[PDB]
Amino acid sequence: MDGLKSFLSTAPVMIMALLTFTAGILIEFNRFYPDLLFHP
Amino acid sequence: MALSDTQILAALVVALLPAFLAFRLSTELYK
Amino acid sequence: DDFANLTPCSENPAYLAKSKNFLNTTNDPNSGKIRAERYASALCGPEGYPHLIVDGRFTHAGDFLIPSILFLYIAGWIGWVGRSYLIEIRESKNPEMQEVVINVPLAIKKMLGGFLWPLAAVGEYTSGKLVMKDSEI
Amino acid sequence: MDGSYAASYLPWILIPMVGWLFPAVTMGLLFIHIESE
Amino acid sequence: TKFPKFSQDLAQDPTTRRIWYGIATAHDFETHDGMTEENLYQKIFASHFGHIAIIFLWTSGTLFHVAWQGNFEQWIKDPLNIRPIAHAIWDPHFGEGAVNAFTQAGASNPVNIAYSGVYHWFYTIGMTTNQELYSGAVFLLVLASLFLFAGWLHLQPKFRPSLAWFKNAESRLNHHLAGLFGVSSLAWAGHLVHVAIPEARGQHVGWDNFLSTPPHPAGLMPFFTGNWGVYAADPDTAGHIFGTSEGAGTAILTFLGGFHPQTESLWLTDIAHHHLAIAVIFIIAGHMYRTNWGIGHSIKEILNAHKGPLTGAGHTNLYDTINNSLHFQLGLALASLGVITSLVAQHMYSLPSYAFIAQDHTTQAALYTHHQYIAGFLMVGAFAHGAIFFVRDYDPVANKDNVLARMLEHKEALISHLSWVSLFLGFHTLGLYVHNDVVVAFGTPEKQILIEPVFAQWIQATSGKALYGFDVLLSNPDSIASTTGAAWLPGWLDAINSGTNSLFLTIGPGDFLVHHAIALGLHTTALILIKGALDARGSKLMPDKKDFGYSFPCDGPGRGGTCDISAWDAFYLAMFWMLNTLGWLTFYWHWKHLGVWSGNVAQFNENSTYLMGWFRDYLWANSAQLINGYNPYGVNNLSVWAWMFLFGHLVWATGFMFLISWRGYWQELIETIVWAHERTPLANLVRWKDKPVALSIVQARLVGLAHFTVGYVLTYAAFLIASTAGKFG
Amino acid sequence: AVPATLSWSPKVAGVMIACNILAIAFGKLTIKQQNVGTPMPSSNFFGGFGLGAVLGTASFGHILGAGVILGLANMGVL
Amino acid sequence: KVSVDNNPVPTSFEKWGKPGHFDRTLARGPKTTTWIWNLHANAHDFDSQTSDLEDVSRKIFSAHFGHLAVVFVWLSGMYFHGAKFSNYEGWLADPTHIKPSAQVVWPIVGQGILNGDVGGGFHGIQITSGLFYLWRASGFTDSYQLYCTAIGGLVMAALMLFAGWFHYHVKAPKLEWFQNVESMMNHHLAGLLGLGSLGWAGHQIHVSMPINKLLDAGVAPKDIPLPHEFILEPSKMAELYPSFAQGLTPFFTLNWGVYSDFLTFKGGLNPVTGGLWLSDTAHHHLAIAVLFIIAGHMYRTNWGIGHSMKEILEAHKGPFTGEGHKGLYEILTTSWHAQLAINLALLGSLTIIVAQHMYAMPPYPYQAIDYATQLSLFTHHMWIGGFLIVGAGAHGAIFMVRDYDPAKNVNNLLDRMLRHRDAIISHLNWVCIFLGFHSFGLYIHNDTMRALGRPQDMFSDTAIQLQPIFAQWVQHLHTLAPGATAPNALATASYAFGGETIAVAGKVAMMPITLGTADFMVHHIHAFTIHVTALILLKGVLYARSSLVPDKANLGFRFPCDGGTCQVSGWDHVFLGLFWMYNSLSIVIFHFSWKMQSDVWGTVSPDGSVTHVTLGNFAQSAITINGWLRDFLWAQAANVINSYGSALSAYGIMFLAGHFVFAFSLMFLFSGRGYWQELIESIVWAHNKLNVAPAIQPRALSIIQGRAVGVAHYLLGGIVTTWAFFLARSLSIG
Ligand code: CLA
Ligand SMILES: CC1=C(/C=C/C(C)=C\C=C\C(C)=C\C=C\C=C(C)\C=C\C=C(C)/C=C/C2=C(C)C(=O)CCC2(C)C)C(C)(C)CCC1
Ligand SMILES: CC1=C(/C=C/C(C)=C/C=C/C(C)=C/C=C/C=C(C)/C=C/C=C(C)/C=C/C2=C(C)CCCC2(C)C)C(C)(C)CCC1
Ligand SMILES: [Cl-]
Repeated sequence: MDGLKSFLSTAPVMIMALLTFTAGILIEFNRFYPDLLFHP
Repeated sequence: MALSDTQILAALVVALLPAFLAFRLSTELYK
Repeated sequence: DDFANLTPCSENPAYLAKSKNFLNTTNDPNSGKIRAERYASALCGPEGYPHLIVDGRFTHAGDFLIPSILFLYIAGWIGWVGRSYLIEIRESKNPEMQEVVINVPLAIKKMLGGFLWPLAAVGEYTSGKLVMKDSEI
Repeated sequence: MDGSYAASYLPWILIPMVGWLFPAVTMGLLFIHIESE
Repeated sequence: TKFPKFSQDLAQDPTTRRIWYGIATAHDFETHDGMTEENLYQKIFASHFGHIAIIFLWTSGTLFHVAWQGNFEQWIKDPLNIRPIAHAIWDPHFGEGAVNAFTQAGASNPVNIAYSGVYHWFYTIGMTTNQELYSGAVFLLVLASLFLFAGWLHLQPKFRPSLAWFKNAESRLNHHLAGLFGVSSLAWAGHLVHVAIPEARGQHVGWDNFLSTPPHPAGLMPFFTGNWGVYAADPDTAGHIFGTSEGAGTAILTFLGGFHPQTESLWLTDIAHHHLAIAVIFIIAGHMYRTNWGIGHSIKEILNAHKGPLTGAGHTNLYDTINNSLHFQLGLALASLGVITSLVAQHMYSLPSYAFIAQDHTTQAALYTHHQYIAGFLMVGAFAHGAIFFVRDYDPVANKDNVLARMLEHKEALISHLSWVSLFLGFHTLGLYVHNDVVVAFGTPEKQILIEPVFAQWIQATSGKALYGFDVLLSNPDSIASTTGAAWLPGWLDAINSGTNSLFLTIGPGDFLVHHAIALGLHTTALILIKGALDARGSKLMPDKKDFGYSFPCDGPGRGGTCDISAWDAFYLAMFWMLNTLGWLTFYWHWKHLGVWSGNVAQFNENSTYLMGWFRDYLWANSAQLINGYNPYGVNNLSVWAWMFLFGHLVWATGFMFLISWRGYWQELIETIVWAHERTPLANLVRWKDKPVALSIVQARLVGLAHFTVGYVLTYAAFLIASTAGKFG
Repeated sequence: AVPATLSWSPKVAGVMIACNILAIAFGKLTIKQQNVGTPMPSSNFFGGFGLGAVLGTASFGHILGAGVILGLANMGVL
Repeated sequence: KVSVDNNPVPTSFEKWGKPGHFDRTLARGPKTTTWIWNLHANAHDFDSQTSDLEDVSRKIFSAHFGHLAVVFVWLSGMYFHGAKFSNYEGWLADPTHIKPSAQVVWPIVGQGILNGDVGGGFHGIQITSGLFYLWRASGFTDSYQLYCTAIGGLVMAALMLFAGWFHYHVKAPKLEWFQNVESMMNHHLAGLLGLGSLGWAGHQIHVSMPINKLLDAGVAPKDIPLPHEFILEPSKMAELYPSFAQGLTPFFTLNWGVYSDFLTFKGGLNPVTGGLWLSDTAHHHLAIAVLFIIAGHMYRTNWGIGHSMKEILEAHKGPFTGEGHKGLYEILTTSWHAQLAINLALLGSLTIIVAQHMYAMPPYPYQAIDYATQLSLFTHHMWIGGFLIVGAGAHGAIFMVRDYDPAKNVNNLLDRMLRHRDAIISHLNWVCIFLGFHSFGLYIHNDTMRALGRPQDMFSDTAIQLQPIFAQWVQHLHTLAPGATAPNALATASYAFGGETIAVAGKVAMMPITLGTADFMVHHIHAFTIHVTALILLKGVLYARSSLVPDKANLGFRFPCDGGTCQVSGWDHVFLGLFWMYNSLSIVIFHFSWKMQSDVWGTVSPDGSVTHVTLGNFAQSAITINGWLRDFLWAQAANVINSYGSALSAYGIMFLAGHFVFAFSLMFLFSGRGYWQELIESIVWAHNKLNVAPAIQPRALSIIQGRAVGVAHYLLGGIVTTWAFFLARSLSIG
């Protein structure tokens, strides 16, 4: 368990997790509110 | 009018002056 | 009249012809129509594409100013929390290992506290904790 | 490849000299001098 | 052994490295064995005489071949339709197809078309016959001879100047400001008034009659009476036909502004008053420094007096630092000349001075590209010799706590901030281009990020351009700047609002993005060059870099960590960015003008906001005629440029070999070749004198950079000329 | 068009047996390691061959028989 | 034979959270950013992690199990997206009017435009992998069958992972098990290749052939019986193939002639589909199976009979080679790198052969007339083969540095090769120079002559001719072979050699590929580039240990320089070899693309006239460099650069993406770490000034890594550029 937790805390897993989470937010926002070129 | 043959040849003769002087300057610089 | 070379999109003949054929960018069948209405408020060139004004006039604050404020808040947040985490682990026995094996409980604490970074940055600057003295490095 | 310009025979002489003799004399003199002593 | 005579160490090298390095260090006089400071200056002074003579001979050739083999007399009768001829072609390798293709411009033999603009230049300054061109060519031969003799003379014992003579900065500045600049400008104004202007009005003025032909009917009495307004009355009318008296005036000095309606170039009378006006300023400026009569300024006093509490010693002791360092002086000269050369390029295309040159599109493109590339090379050289100054001449003690020393103190701040701005520009400029590419690719061009270059448009408005409706200063009729009654304003406002010239071209979002791309190139090239100069004296990686030299061999045992850090390596890297920056700006200039010349400015305006537009509309589209210069169906006049186009591509690629591979691979390969030679019967009898060796690490980078640069220039030159020449005559 | 092949008959059997006999004889004279591994129930009748040698020669015999039978059938000699 | 150790390595997650555990140096943790790069570079260099050959072998054996699991997951995906996100069923019912598509993108930020109309109302990305053609040949008729195959692949992937874990953490074979090369060859010849081909032959006979025969006869896919129905009711098979009425008796009695109705030697191509006759492929795999199974009883394992590979090698020695092949058995049974070097060289060469043979003898139905699939398959497998061959040079050099023991190789072939290495390279050096001058010089000659308006002086069919007479002779023999040297073959092996034009749906599937002066010139360009690439890699292997730089083996395979002595390591030769392999293969695929469009592919008129894609311009244009620039690159790039706003816009984007990465790589290739380290110092100062300097000290990339990064980005940029160029072009011509 401790070894697995440390593995999931390694730099590559963490950055990919954050990028995946960040990508999801941006994609989902553009799925519902697309084409925002400027603040109305 | 177009340049004559003598004018073209005359320029070549005049060009021997800088050629000779260039040789002297280059040799002097080589010293 | 400033921007006389430009024209509002709602009055630009090129925009009107093209805006009727805007492609749908999502699964919503009206997404192309919505974009046509939204961009109608902007200034368009002869080709009919919106142009952005960033000279500072507040009538176009939505072009660059509002996006700029949002980015700087997010950017400063990312930098500030990363700096805070880096400084704190520097006080441990093995700081290097905590940079390649993240201390997730500590990182989450720092990340959740980044919304006050502009105030924290001001406080550190006044307290001499933001900038190191040249003689110190 | 003739020429209506005056003294059109000059290229027949100068270009071979500039193209053949000058490089040949230059290369010969430089290589001999560079490979001397 | 013998060669090089100036380096005993190189002469003793038993390998082929002796030959290469002897050539590469021939003109680095400072490092020659036994060189003294006094002999250094005298050798440089003589060498400068040689360079000036070469320039005159080069100019003499241009005049001679035009007069001999050109069509100048035919061209002047119809400048807008006749193509000027550069020189005849005599190539025995030509086939039947090539002979016919290059028999052009009305010639009876194969010829090349001139794109240097000399025809327009010679015609504008009043030359109208082959005889006049021939006379100028002969005159320059004599002038070249005089300087060749002067160089030889001033190397003789009695005529060698002393070291103190070369160090007399105040005297040289006075003479060269008042005399070299001022009097020359005054003399040119004389040529314009007495020769060029009368010729433009159909009046022949030459050496035979200029003494009996006053340039103005009023004579010189108004000049000495103060009634100078007479020389501006009755200017050339808008209907004047250049070279004839139809519509011609009598004024010799004017301030009309704008362009001559027919020739689409600046008024000669304005140019005359211009060169007269600056001559007065330069002559006055040349009386500032004290030489022999007590009056005047001492440069040392001025520098030592300008110091404040925020810059330590300020400008103290910089007179000695600059006056004693030739590399510092050369750096300043190259930097100043580099800036001026760009200014020439920028202002000659927008404010042409030569009649009908604005309609010779290929010539305009060639001239702008030529001088911008020269400017780029000069700028790199200025920083290179700035770095050399720090390595060789900079004295920390003398410059203690002055502005120069403090630059080295905050170098980390300088380099780090230059790094940020380069990253700042690069990330966001590239990002916007890619954003536009993707949205356009997905069929949604309306989603592009198009930023209006408002600031630049505003500047155009301040000069009177009313297109943008900013209504500011000269664009505002009620502004105090507009109601001054300036003579030039009516002409200038017409020119800037005509829309039929290159004066303040209308700009849009496409111009915005490329201008920031140019800023990226400028800042990044400066970053590389500035880092090299400031780190030349040492860094943390190599604290003792100063005592190794500008370029040092890094292949010695134990010197693995000394590679790529010499100040020379910074120059090597900066060259790529200088070429890249020049490529971006020349692409920008050419593509924009292609639309302006053809009237289809919409193409650049709409397609320059994404990179596929440059790739497709500029590169791919304009290559069609070039690559058809020769094809399975025949050849045309672009065959040479097509062949040169591939030649440049080949030379460029050949450079990759030297830049990518390293010495070790080739040294062992050569050993096998040496092994084969020594064992081949009847061939091992022939023995080399210099042992073949692979190129040194520095040499390979220099050779690779040379092939890269040559291929870079040749490729674009062929494309630039062929694409423009094919479209427009 | 297609090469001729033969429906089975005693003639085919004779060729296959003959080829197997040749393979056995050839193996007995050429195999270097004959009685290695699993032995036979009575090696006297197999010339000292082990199980591997018995199967190897028989397998080689079937291959030779197939080639000969098909080859002779192709030429019509069988 | 079988010998394992029980539970040698406990299964525990402890080392998962300790990166770099496998290396003693890295296990101590990072001090500089160089540690991060070293961790990934040395992850799978097992022999440097442990000195025991048995331990190295065990890691390799289970590692190879992991790779198989990865491949199965990839295969499972292809079948799954074919089952769920494809128009396979629609295409199967109308292959000549529907284009294959098996990838559908989500409609986000306007990328839905990539879902182009491929026919039948389906929208998606058109695939060039040829999966539909493979699946049709296999007998697939409905999505459920593809779905079942996808599930099976995942099960196999799971089994491979379990086997990898089991055979490392539970039951690890001993070294003696791995070194039983005689047994391995027997099993992998007779078992893997033999039974694999026999099993597939049974599949084709019982499944592929009957289903495809009905499909080729115009029977709707839904009306075709399922594969098992032909087995449950053999009368269905008898109707299609009467010989099945006689059962298996003919097989056992050697009366094989009766099976001629489904085991054929037709040759040529199926007129309906334009692919190989499935009856021919069935007899092919049946004949191959017999050959491999026989070949697999060659080596002695446990019953005396068979050859000893060591004995065979030691016997082959001659007067010109001293000890000859003695000692090689020891090398190949104790050095994994030596084995990998051989296998990479042959497998890479094999992949190239696959590309060459598959295009000219299209095995799958409708593959030939899908020019995008034809071009994609040829180009793809050409690149794979080229990379593997370069790997052979890399791991050949690694063997010399690490595993070659001179004391154990005295006067044998390997030792003798190192003795005359100067002679080898010097002569190989000359032939490369000769080929370069007399191959590329011809193009330069032609460019100059054409530019000078002297077409009559060029090397061309209408000018001085260079006819590849030997190749023309071979084509003539292969055209005459049916009935004369292959009497029982009804048609030529490939119509590329000569004969009739095969047209399907009004498009050319294959036709004679004539060879002329342009073909002669380019073929000798290939000889030049291949010889040079071999020179660089062979030189790397021969000079990996010694010189200039003696005792090079001490430094190792990867070292920056010795002590100029930079770019002398075995690795550095791989770095240069990659560039030349890229250069060599780029011309090959360009040769293929232009020749096929110019002289093979096109539309066939009802009367019979053929209109080629580029109207036969190869003969007169491919003889100058300008022709390649103008008629191939500039002309055919029009499709990719005009792709914006269409379903092909993605290729336009990737076309620019490739150009960028190529240019980006030049930053690494032209520079060195010294400059970047000094730049980092100034940047570090700024970070220090704000108390935000990292604990892991930033470092510039090592000298070797900078070269590795440069070549990696260079090849990626160049290959991606061609990929987008080819797919956009081929998807637009038909
Ligand atoms: C197209 C080619 C190319 C590119 C893109 C760059 C880019 C850069 N160079 Mg380089 N350079 C090049 C060619 C190139 N160079 C060549 C041919 C040479 C001659 C040897 C040099 C020599 C050189 C020097 C000497 C210097 C630079 C510097 C720079 C920086 C300039 C600032 C900038 O633009 O920041 C913006 C950054 C970029 C444009 C980089 C690309 C960013 C990408 C597109 C986004 C991130 C991608 C992400 C990581 C995904 C990774 C892939 C995958 C795993 C997902 C930047 C990193 C200077 C520097 O370092 O300044 C700080 C510097 O000193 N370059
Ligand atoms: C005594 C005296 C006075 C009287 C002066 C008189 C009565 C006449 C003076 C005439 C003068 C001072 C003429 C100077 C002419 C200079 C020339 C002509 C220089 C040319 C130089 C170059 C380098 C030319 C280059 C070129 C050539 C040759 C071409 O053909 C093509 C263009 C270009 C490439 C530019 C006054 C009372 C007034 C003042 C006090 C002294
Ligand atoms: C490293 C080094 C060096 C080098 C340097 C360099 C190379 C530099 C450059 C620099 C540069 C390259 C600069 C530039 C500048 C510029 C400027 C500063 C400008 C200004 C302008 C102005 C001010 C203007 C104004 C105006 C306007 C805009 C409009 C109209 C009016 C007027 C005129 C008012 C040296 C040698 C020193 C030595 C030491 C070290
Ligand atoms: Cl051509």
